[PDB]
Amino acid sequence: WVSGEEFYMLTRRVLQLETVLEGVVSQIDAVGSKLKM
Amino acid sequence: GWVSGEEFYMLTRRVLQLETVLEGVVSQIDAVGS
Amino acid sequence: WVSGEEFYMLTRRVLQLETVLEGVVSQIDAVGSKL
Repeated sequence: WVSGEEFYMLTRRVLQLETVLEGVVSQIDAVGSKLKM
Repeated sequence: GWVSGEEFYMLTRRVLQLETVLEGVVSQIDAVGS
Repeated sequence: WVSGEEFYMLTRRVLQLETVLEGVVSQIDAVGSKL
């Protein structure tokens, strides 16, 4: 009962979310360090 | 193959919640900078 | 069309984003608690 249109859409979305989250892990590691001052 | 549209619905929800939380953390981080 | 295995693979990718995310939340919440 599940089309390839929606499944593929969702996998693209998930992939974009992955790359965004790479950037964000970068920012949070940036912020955490240098949080000693 | 095994589809289970209800299952896909659950995953969609999960993705929406995850996007929401993500929005939230981008927020809290961006603010945290001094 | 259909999935089976493909759906599993996607769910594992989402599960991994969820976990990374939760790590980030722990972190930013700790820093937030350091005020």
